[PDB]
Amino acid sequence: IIGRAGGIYGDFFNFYACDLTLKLNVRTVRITTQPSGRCTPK
Amino acid sequence: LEQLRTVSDVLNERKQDLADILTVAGKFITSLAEALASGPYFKVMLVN
Amino acid sequence: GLGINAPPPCLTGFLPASQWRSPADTRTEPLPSGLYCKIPKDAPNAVRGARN
Amino acid sequence: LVAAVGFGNTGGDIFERGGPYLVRGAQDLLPTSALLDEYSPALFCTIRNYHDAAPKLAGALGGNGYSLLTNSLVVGVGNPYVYPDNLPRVNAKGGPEGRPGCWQPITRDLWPFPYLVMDTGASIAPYNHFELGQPMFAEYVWGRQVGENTINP
Amino acid sequence: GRAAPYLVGALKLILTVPFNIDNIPKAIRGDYINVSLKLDLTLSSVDNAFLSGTGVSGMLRALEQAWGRDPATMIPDVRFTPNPHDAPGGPLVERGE
Amino acid sequence: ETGLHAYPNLAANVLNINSPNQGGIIGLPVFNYLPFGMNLASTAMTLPKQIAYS
Repeated sequence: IIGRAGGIYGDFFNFYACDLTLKLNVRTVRITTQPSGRCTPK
Repeated sequence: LEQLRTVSDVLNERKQDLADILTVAGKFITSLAEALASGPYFKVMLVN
Repeated sequence: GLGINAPPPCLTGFLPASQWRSPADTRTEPLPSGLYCKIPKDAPNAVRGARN
Repeated sequence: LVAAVGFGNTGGDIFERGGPYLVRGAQDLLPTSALLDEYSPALFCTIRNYHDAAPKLAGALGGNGYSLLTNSLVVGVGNPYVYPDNLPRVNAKGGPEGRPGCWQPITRDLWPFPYLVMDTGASIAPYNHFELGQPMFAEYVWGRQVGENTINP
Repeated sequence: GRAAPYLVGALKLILTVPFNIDNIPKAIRGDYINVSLKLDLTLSSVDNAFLSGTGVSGMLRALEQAWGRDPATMIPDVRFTPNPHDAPGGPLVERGE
Repeated sequence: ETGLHAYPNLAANVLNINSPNQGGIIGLPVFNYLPFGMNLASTAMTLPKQIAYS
């Protein structure tokens, strides 16, 4: 799995950010979350 | 010798798994180490 | 790190750009062999790659 | 006498087949044995530290069960490696303070790990200041970029 | 023999140093590693990332420290927290002999 | 054979990835790509006190 994760499409790792949020002052603001799809508890 | 016997038995039952580990780990280490070669960092493809 | 396209990625010697798989599919496929940065072995890009 | 005949034949066959193998193996094991002995002190501490960090690095990527937890802050990056000077080397030897070992475990009380520069041709030792990138602007049409590549920023 | 009790637990990480084998099948769903991005723009992160190593290393570190934030939850101030190299009592190294 | 050949360089490179002052690992994001690229400045990854020689 880690062999086919990154380094096959080029000179880079493959990251898939399902949920990105901003932390700033100290509240953490949530921008994007994915409920269902490739990122579901399993 | 007896504890070496049980260790070697659990190893011999999983000798195919050791061979698979070596096979599938020797064919991607260069490809994985390629990404973190350009500089003091590692490239990432943030799809989102 | 800050700075976009300061080192560019070498797609020479890796999977074809049309062979990239959609993220909607979680099925794992066998990993191909013999893929690394196949640049002419000079320049600042990927100095510490496999070819060296 | 009959048992001696049989045992001598069998043992002689086994020894003739597996004697030179053992001799050359024990001859070739001298450098590996010396290397393992030389870097023995960094064995127990390495395994202890990896055992300690395994639950943390497991809960980091297994805590959500569907993702990985990371703290993302933007920073500046150093100059890419030059061709001749920064070539890979496999001449790494020794350990911290000149001899092999481990640092004491890194809690939050002593957080910055001392950077260990090894004979590899690549380092980030002289990044002690904020300086503009030597290849500040680069063009990928005719391969001409602003600034001069260097190993001493 | 000293490290024999911890070796079975270290094998979870000592081969793949940044990856833990237990949760790989669910973190990485094929060709893309999953990740959750926490883009922190707190003055501690800004001070450590950018203004480190210069003469304004304390320009806004004390600005956050004087506010309601606590040093425990902040990333350590690299100019004051001791490191195993120059810590008092000499270098802090453990050697197995 | 390939593991023994290619692991020391991976180890050295990942060691050089880590920034002692900022902590963690630095990963920069990435027709094939844009013709122009920029690298504004490099931050102080280490300090003179934090350097120990192997």
